[PDB]
Amino acid sequence: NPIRDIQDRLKTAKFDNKDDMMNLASSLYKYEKQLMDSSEATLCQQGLSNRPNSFSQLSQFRD
Amino acid sequence: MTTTMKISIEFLEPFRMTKWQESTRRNKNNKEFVRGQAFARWHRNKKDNTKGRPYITGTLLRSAVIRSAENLLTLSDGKISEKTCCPGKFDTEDKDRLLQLRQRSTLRWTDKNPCPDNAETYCPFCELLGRSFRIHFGNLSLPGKPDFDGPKAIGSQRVLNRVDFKSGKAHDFFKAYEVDHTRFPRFEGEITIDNKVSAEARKLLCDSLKFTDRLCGALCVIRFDNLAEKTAEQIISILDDNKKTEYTRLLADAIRSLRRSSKLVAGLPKDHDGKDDHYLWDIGVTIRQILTTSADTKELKNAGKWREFCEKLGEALYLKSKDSRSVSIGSVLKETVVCGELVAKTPFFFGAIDEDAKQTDLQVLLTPDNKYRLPRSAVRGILRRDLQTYFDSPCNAELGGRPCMCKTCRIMRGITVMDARSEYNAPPEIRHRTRINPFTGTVAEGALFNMEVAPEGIVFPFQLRYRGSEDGLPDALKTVLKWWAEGQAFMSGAASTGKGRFRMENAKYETLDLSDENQRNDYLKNWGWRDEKGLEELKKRLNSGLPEPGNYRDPKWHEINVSIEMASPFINGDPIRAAVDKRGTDVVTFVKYKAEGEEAKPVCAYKAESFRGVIRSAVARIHCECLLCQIFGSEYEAGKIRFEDLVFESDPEPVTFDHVAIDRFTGGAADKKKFDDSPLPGSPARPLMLKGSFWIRRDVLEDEEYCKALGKALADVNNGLYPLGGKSAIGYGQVKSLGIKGDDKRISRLMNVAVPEKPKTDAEVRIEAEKVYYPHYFVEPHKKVEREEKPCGHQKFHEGRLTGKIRCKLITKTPLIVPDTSNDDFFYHKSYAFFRLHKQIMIPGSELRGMVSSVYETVTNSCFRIFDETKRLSWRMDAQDFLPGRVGKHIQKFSETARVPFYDKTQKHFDILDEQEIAGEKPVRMWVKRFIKRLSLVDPAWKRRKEGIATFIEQKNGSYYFNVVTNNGCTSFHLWHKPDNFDQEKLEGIQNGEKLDCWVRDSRYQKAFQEIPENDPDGWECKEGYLHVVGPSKVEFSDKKGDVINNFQGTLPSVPNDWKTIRTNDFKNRKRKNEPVFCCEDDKGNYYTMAKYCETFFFDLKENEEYEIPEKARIKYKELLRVYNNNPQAVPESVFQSRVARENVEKLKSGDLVYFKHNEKYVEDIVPVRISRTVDDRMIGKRMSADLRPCHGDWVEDGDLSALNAYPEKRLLLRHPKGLCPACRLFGTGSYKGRVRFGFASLENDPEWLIPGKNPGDPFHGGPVMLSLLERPRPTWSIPGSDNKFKVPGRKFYVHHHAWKTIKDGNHPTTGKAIEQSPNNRTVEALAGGNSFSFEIAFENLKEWELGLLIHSLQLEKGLAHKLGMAKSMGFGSVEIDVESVRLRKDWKQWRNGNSEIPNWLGKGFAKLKEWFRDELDFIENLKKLLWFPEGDQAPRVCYPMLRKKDDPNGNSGYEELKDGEFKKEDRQKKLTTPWTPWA
RNA sequence: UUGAUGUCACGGAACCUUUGUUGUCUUCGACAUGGGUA
Ligand SMILES: [Zn+2]
Ligand SMILES: [Zn+2]
Ligand SMILES: [Zn+2]
Ligand SMILES: [Zn+2]
Repeated sequence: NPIRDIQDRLKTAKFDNKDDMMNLASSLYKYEKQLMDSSEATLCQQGLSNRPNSFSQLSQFRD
Repeated sequence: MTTTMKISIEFLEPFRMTKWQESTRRNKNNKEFVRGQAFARWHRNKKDNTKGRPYITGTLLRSAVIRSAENLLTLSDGKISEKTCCPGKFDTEDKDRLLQLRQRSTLRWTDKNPCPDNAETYCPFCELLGRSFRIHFGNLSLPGKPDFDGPKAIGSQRVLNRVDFKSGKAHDFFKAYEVDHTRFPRFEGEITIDNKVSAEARKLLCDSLKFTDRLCGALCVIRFDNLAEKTAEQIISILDDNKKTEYTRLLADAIRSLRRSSKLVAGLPKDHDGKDDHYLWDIGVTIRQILTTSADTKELKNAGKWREFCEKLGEALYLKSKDSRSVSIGSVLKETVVCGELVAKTPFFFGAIDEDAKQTDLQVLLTPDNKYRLPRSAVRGILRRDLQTYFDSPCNAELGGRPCMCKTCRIMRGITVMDARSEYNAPPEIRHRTRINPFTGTVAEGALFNMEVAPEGIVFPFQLRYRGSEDGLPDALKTVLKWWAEGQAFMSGAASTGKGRFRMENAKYETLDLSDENQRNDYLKNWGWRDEKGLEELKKRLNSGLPEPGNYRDPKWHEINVSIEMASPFINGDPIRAAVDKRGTDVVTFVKYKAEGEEAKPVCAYKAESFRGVIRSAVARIHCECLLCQIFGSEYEAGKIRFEDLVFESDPEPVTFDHVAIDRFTGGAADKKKFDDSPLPGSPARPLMLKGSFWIRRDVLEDEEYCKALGKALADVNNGLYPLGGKSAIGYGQVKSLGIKGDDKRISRLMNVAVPEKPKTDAEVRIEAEKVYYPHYFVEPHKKVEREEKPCGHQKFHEGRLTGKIRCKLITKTPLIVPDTSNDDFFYHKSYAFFRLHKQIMIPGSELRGMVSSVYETVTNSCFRIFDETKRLSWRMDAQDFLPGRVGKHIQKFSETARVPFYDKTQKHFDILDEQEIAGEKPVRMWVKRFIKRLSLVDPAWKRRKEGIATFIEQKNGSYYFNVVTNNGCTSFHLWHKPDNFDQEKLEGIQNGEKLDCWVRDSRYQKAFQEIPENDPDGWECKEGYLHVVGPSKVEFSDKKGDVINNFQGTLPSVPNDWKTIRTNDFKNRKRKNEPVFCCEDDKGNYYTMAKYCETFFFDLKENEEYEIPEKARIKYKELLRVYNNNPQAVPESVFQSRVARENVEKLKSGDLVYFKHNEKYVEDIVPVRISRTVDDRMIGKRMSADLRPCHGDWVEDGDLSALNAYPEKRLLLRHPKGLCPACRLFGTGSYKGRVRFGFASLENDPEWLIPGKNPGDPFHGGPVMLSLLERPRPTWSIPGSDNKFKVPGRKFYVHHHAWKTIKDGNHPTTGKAIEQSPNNRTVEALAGGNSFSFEIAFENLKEWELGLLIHSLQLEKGLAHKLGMAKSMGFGSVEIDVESVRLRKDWKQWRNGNSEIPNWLGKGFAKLKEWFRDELDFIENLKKLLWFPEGDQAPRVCYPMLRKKDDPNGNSGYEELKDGEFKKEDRQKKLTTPWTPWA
């Protein structure tokens, strides 16, 4: 399940650290690859918590 | 001298060409250049530039001439006329300078020594070779030597691969340029011959030139003597002017689909209600208008031009969207010819990919004239493959080296076949394919691709020539041709999906003997009958039939027939055809085209890809070198089974069915959730048929393990577990049987207690015969919702989970209505009839699915599956903090207001004021008054009671005009005073100079004018401000005479069409002369009453106070204007309407006049008029617990959410953190397939109608019945305020009663008056109680508690019932469900009966409920109370209240006086959540 | 645009792998509308 790890990365993330940036990029890439190749990880049907903060952080990252 | 000889070449086929190379690379070391030397060259004028033309080198022609000369020499005797013609020299010691060397076997006729290297005379052959320039071959260029831009102008490149016989997959390939012969057939050159050459050598040269038959890889005969880009930019700019950007790919696909005919643009689909507002074709100028203009343009009228235009439009839009041995043989030789036709029995696919066409992944091969092609390379490869299969020996050869000597190669070095093309030239069709994720049961991420396919029925010409030393054709070739004639010819690619089956028809053959002299000299004269006239002459000398081989080996593939029985609707999706078909539906079935002559023929069928996927999935779930790989192939090996499209026997025509989603809270249709689909009809009475076949190798058939796997899978498919098609959740694609013929019973061999009663109900409800109850209440949910993170996958039959069938029976307790909405004029006044299919009364499975889901979600405390989260609520104000102001970044403020008459016959402000200042653009100077003085000449002997002295002047028409110096000289003023009896009679004779006392009172009087009236010329300031004209808007129209209009004298006046020229007719209070009222007359309205005569005037404008505007206030104002604009109950005449609704204002603008309320810093709300609406700041989804909202819902928080579009992680912001609730786990969601399937219901006995029909001889049709009005549900009644204490109550449920008796009688249920026919009400055909229906439910991988709770929700208890159909508030549609049988599955072979486990399942369900909620179960009791069915000797009275009590003859209350009573805003929720609460 | 005593390139199938599928009861009652009086 990469969703929990992404949640952990996000809640701990701060954008001044290239370490944090590369860790979050790796987690998102790991989730993307698991989405492309079919596997048992696709049965995880949940989402993230703290929607406003998560939206702000994701928008800041992908932009 | 050196007399020459002109030559020419006429190409009968496309020829090949080599690309240009740099000078230094043209050497023996380069591999590609050495691989050339047999194809045509390309010229370059300048080395950097690509300009030039093709040409052919003379050395190649010299080699061909030499080869033919040797062939003739070994053939006849080696004697040209009478000379020996020595074998010649082909060896030298200096092999370093040559570029190529001979690798074939040189031929032999004599055993003598070759002639000396230097001698007196040479033989004719040695003269032909030369070795002393006796003969000089010239290069051949073209007629006239034109020039071309580059090689791509005359030809196109193509890829040619080499396969492995063991597996059937390619591993290497090479490229080449191909040039069509219809465009460049002729070449010319010359040959130089010296005078010393012998006449025998000349005759040999002539014979050899006539004998040469192939050059540059083609047959030859030798003889000697703008709007697209513009329209694309227009359409793209239009889509960008809108925000319809997601539809670009779909639009490009539809445009490319339109290429077939321009007439399809005229017959394009439109939107519902007959209006041109399609969500694709009317995005705008509009796309439809543009396509019509491009269609009717003259230059694009041409068919081919239209086709090219459409293809270029599609390409542009898709781009934007993405953005030496010397061995003898002998003199024996024969030449055998075979002719025939190769007809296509299925579609075919010859792959050929173009670099400048990216939209389609897989493309077919075509000529520059758009004709289909059958390449020589493919025919040769298939012949080689069949020969290798016949000999059962692969050829282990390699490129280069000496020639091979195996039987296949020896047979293949005698073969010649001709390239072919067809007359049919219509465009190819397109097919779409997907990949399914086996875990979730939905498509994978990004697994979509296209495929181009050619139609079936095309006929090609066929010609094959064999040259060998045998008496006739080899036995292997005879057997291969017999296989091809039978229909075992698989030529094209994609054979697994059923492409490329051809048959050979009308075969003829003849043998020629080129050993006989006369026959040889006749062959040479006629050039071998290669040209068209020679071919016709040869065809006049051909015998029919074909030979018969001795050693006949049977074919390798065996046919297996298939027949399927289907008793339900079927559909196979095709969105593009739905996007261009004229029917106007959301989903359409699949249809293919058969090529007959030059015209197509539509036919519906089932896709071979879909069938293959279904069978593969069935095989893989009950069981690299694994079985699946071995049988179905993989990416490293070819398959061993080939499917085909299945067709229907007696061609059906599609129907249409409509659907709608119901909101759980309001109980009405959810917005933007109305859709329909077009399946083929099917039913048990006249089921559908399917026919087809599939092919399988014999080796697989002779394998017991593979036959066992196939038999198991087909048995599972036969036992209703795997439906065919889509939308299986609502009873589509239910297979009933499946046959398999033509296998010798190798695969077909494997394919071959009563229920307990319900428990009684303990629920009790007290009903009194005098009170009146409400027709619906609510059920309050629980606080906790259980969610599981890992649902059960679909990849296997898990152990510990159950699978099988459930059979039920449905009974009607009250009359039922289920209409057929295809026809709305069965009997303006709409009419409907009962649902039917092939003249059989039925109920669709979607209705039953929704009905059962509504109760299951209540039993298992789950989320609100269907709910409009983004709706915003509004409420009317009632007659303080709203202050005037003007708009921008901040808003201005005013301190006070004042009224200005505009609709009375006293002021006449229209004659004076300008239009701009009426609109409020310019300032105006007006005259405000704040207080008025009211005398009473005698002492009160009032509330304030001031004092003074009056000074009489005169007495006018009655009245009393006089100046009054109050407080003994302090203040003075004039006025008019009426006679007050008991005080006025003291002064009836006036003196004109007499003074009397007076007491004055003050009253608030805030008005403004521009010229002071005649009555009050004193005490009037002059201040500046703006005006707020809104027009006549206060109006009170109704059905008939009220009370004020009843007192009107005479006929009321006419209507003015303008909003300015209205004036008052009559005052309401005639005595006091106040409350002006206006009335007017129109044709059918006849009743308008306007009670407004003053406007508003602001003043005291300030400059300091400034308040920022928020976006929340902005969106609230937008919703306010939308609510004003969309009002069904609006007054008809626009003159009686406010400005915002008359002029149709949409957005806020600067400089407008509006009221507002503010906090310390920002503004909170804005309204256009004094008494207006209030709009909630929060959406309806935020007024409920987060655990009750849908698991996969919509965005409610502040944010566009569009920045994260086109990224993967955006989907995680719309899902709950804790997973899925039980309802979404069972019934499925948008990214998870369900585990239950419902089926269509059918009536068992003969129908029983509510009203007898007009014809006694037609018992299958019933009479009509008229219903009352049916209006929308209103959330505002349940949520009567904006305060945070109000929340969503719960799920709505309707109660059971017998109000339908009054409607059947014909009277209104509430008032008892007769029902009025009108365009608004409806007429329906209804069935009576006592009828019975039967249906079936199928589940898969369910737990004990899930199955038990499902059975409970089906058959709850005795004394309870469900609600089905329409008119539920009137008592229609109470039904009861009882279970009949419960089958189960153990293995593929055994299916037991599970009727003796229902008590255990029910107990486990109750235990799970107890262990989820610790024995509270209040919602359970509430639900059981609401589902209670009244028993005998109990007739509750249930109906809605009227708007007012005067409209109710029964004397019961109405809504207006009920709001100020029991149902006030503080206890409304409590009184609505309690079931069976009386209100009268 | 060729060399000359040597050309099996008709000496080589663009081939092989992927279900247009998933989720939705043709359903239904409380208003609308801005002022007026002193
Ligand atoms: Zn010689
Ligand atoms: Zn070989
Ligand atoms: Zn495998
Ligand atoms: Zn849910």
